[PDB]
Amino acid sequence: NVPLDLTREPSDNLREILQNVARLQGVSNMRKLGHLNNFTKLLCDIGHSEEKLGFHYEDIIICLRLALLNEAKEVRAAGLRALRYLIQDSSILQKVLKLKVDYLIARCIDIQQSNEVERTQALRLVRKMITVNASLFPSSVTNSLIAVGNDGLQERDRMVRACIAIICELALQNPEVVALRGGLNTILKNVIDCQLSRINEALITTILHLLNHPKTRQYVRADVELERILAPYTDFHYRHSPDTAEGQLKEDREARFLASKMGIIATFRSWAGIINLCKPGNSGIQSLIGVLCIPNMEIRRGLLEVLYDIFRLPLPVVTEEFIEALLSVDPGRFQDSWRLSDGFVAAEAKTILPHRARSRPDLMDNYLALILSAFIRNGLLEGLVEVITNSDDHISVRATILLGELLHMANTILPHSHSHHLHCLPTLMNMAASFDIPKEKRLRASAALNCLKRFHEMKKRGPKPYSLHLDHIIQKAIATHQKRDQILKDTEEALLINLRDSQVLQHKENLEWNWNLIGTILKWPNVNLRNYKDEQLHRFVRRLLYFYKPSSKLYANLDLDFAKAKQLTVVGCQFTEFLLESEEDGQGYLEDLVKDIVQWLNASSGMKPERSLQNNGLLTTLSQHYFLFIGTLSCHPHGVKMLEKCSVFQCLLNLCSLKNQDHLLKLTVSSLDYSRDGLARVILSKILTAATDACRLYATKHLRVLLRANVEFFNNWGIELLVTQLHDKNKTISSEALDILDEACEDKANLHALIQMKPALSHLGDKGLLLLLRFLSIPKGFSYLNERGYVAKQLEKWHREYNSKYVDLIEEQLNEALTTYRKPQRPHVYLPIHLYGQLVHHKTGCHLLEVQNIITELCRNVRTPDLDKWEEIKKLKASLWALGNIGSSNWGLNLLQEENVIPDILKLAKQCEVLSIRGTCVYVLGLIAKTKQGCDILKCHNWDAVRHSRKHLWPVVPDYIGLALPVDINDIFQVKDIPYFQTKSFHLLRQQMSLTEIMNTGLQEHTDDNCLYCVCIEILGFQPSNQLSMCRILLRKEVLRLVINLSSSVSTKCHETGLLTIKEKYPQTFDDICLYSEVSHLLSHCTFRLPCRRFIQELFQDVQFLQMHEEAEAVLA
Amino acid sequence: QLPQLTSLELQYVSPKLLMCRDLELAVPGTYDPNQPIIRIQSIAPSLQVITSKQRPRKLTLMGSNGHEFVFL
Amino acid sequence: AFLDNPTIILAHIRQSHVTSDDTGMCEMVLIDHDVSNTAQRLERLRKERQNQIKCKN
Ligand SMILES: Nc1ncnc2c1ncn2[C@@H]1O[C@H](COP(=O)(O)OP(=O)(O)OP(O)(O)=S)[C@@H](O)[C@H]1O
Ligand SMILES: [Zn+2]
Repeated sequence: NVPLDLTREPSDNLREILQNVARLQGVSNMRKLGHLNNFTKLLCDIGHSEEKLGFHYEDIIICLRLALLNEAKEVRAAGLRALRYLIQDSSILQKVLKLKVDYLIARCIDIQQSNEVERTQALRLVRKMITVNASLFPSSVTNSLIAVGNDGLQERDRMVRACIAIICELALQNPEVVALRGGLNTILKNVIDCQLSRINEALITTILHLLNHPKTRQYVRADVELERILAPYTDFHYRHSPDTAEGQLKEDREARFLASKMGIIATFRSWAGIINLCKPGNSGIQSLIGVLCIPNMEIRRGLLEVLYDIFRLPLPVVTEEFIEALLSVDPGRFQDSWRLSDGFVAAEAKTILPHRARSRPDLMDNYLALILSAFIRNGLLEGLVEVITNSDDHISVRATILLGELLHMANTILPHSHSHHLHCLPTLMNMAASFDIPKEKRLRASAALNCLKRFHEMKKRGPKPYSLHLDHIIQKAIATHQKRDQILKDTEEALLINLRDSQVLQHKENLEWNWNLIGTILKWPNVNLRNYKDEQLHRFVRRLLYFYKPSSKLYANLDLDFAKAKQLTVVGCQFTEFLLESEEDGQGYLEDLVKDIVQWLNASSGMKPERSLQNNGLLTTLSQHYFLFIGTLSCHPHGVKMLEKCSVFQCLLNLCSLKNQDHLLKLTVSSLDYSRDGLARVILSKILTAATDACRLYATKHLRVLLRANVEFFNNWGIELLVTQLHDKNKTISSEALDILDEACEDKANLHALIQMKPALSHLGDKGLLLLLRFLSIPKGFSYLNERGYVAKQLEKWHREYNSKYVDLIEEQLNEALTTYRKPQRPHVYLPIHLYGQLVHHKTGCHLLEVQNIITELCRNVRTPDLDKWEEIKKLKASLWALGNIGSSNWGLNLLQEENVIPDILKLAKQCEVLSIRGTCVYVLGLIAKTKQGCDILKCHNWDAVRHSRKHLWPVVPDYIGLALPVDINDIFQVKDIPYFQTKSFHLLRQQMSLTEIMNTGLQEHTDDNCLYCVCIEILGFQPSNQLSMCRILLRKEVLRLVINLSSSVSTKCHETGLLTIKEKYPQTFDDICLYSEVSHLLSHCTFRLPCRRFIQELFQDVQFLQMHEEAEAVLA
Repeated sequence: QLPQLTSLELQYVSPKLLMCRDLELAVPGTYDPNQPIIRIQSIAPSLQVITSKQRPRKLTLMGSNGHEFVFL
Repeated sequence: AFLDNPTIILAHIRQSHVTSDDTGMCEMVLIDHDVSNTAQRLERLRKERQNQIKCKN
């Protein structure tokens, strides 16, 4: 409007707020809002202080709360924004809160008067109010936010989620003011109509956080609040909203099912949900299993999706036959990431080949074992058997596959006492063998047991290579592993019969030949064109050569997804190795074939000026398989000689440098053989050092295919290539190579190879430091790092800082795994490397750790917990993880049993109050049981563990994987009960008297405080309120009893029409501010619905309030 | 959710009624001291609710002589 | 999982409500810098009451 900014601040701000008051006449709203902008700029550049502003805070509050009452939305938004910049400490907020400005803020929230910019500043102001001091938040804005978020979805309000977010932010710092007005019920009923997964889990996390700490656990009821979310499943006819559109009744039901499913699978990822849902009483998990045993084919088919998504198992296809849904849960099934464009061989080898770690704890197995034991304890297997027998076929197939997956998980991640009597299945075998029941139940039980045996055979088969490159890689690795440590003749007759029936020599028409017979002639042992010199065999191999050459354009033109596409490629590979099987007679065909191959590849790569572009022919036809021939030419020692007789390796070396085609480098890097030293490793090193960044990343990622497949002598060159890749310019390639090295150092022969070529892993992030800490696990390398002053430098660093950062690391990994947090299918949550775990291994750093006396303060911290704040809980988590990593070997239990701290952790795992550390203790006791002595110690305290490693799939019942579980799972589910925080005249006259006949103060709870006007007459010297025009006192109590009766929501129409007739007959009874303050105080203490609350707040809209304005202008000037 | 109620399963409503399978009680409404008594053998595990303002159920017991006794 | 300390829970709430809201409002409301139908009813009842009261009861 007219800013100067160079004057006396007292004169300026006095004319500023005087023009804000404006005497309710002769001042426009535009100059007032520009003045409010000038005021907030002046408060921005000059700091708020009562001496340099020239006025007390109170007058600024009185002349800023008048800006909320003007009819223009812009001046109201400007007043709210200027009030937000004033609240900076607790005293200003207390002075703002003493006179009832919160009534005006709660008024400006709930009007929805086409203002989405004016309601944003109010929410920002109350977020600032929660931020400054949340223990002084008023009940007015709390009731306003609860009324908006409780009945906002039906009224199409667009501020619903923005209000529920503020309610959830308020419930973390001041839970009593939210639980008193019923905000937790609003949160809990708002997770059942929210299809968005992240918002649903963010809403359920606050409810599960109040149930964690006892001081907040006193604000939640026992079995009626949290168990509401499994009410769409337990109640067959569930009606969430009382008044909804009857046209949408099925889509609403599916929305309730989806939101309740997301809430159920989001409470089972938190420890406060696992413990509170599996309590030993009449819990909420037994009501979930009990409704599964009831033949209702709508709830029963929907609970199986929840059971499939809890245990992280893949869903089968919806069919009626077991053999079709068994094929869809095959772990080696084709996926869209395995295509050549996205993830050709490396992403497939990640899935089908197993991880190199056989003794890492893998905390996902700990969590799944705890969940499976808690579900089996409440009788899930009997319910699954009852669903298998007495149901439809569509549900019986899905329940049979679920029972097969659970029975396979039982003999893998559960301890022996938990899982030695599960595979008998008494309730199903006694039904399959009883000839007294009707025969249908017996036969379907026998069919179910046959399908379970078939699923067990499918599980013990394993994943198979879908592709033909990875198949050749695994076959070559198995062949060299067999070859490192150590049939019929059919001379001329049967060979001639087989080549006669093969139909190759009869007619030259392709796709009509008998390719099984061709494969049998080419793969028979002693026919190799070197001992059987017959002209018919030469004709046969010449016809096959002319078919397989790309220049003839016969094999290179058939497209992908062909009927017989893999068979022709397999026959081609065994044919081009059969040609090499005669090394002195098989040159004239093999040289011609490889010359035609390199001619085609030079023509298609871009080494010619004709087109230099044939990516549309390689990517969709079988002509991309000509690398595989080079692959099966590259394994044999006589193969590399023949391959170098032609210009093949130099051709790939020139292919490495180009920039336009990235698929050809993917094809040649996954086909060649790197078993022996030669020119094949030079091409791999050239792709790894100087190529396109995407091809460089894929070549760095293709070392898992050479690591997990157990290619021999990997520690010689693969470690060298990884160390060379660590110095790359790109960051993702270096981080990926760091991850490959962190996986590869799980073998001692690879860690010894890495230590012998000392790298620089300190200039990278925390992953490089965690990889370098693995050097301490063996004496050769610990003794190397100890001389340069590194272990003593890391000891105090991990003592002061990195003990409480390791817990952040493992919690971040678990949250990224199974809570969908994403800090800015089942994964493998492998345990990070702890220095205390590496020092103990070799008995020298064990003594180096013992002389520092770090275990004593750790046991003192575990024995003396505070359990009140949130920093000491973090310190206790750090100490528990440190003790669990110390007790991971035999040299750690020796110095850990001298203080006797294992019973302390065992008692903390079942008698603690906070449940997050009660789960942390379970993980730590699992990590303790990685040795035989640890499991023997835990057995005396009635805690079983798994005694097998991850080496064999089926180990004979008599280093380990870290997993320990109590013998009775209900021991850690005991919670000591906390009582709820609640257990600790004219109304009779108006029934028989009408309003007109009684026509021929009324404020009940009105005092000096809690009034909009009467608070100021004492502190700031406001003049007392005037005498208004017994004629008005009765209308006051009449409108008060009407707005009281409007709270029950029984018959709202009569009361609103009565209020409308009162406003029509007497438009001046809604002008006294001492009545508006009373009805605002009544709104601040009752449960009004949102349209009723909006109507009540809008009744007092077109009011003047002249007297407070003029006396504020009088008290100012 | 009251017009939606049209059938009742005994596993969901009252699980002690369908697990009887034999009783010493007589079938209600039929007992005379000059005749051999009919004992309650079984109870059907599904009831059908009649669409009315009071919703009367349709219980059907099964006596020891192989005859069904339908009640309301 | 471990979502128990109030800082991670607050960060999860803010990023979940900001990123996954179709309607705008939240990314304006959750900025981390600070870290008339009754009028229609009354006018209708006014015009109805004007014509209504014309007889003796
Ligand atoms: N689709 C085909 N498949 C195999 N051979 C083909 C095909 N089309 C044409 N031919 C010809 O057949 C030749 C190979 O046949 P040979 O090994 O010479 O046996 P052959 O019976 O002596 O053949 P000809 O035609 O009688 S001399 C190929 O090099 C082409 O000349
Ligand atoms: Zn007053």
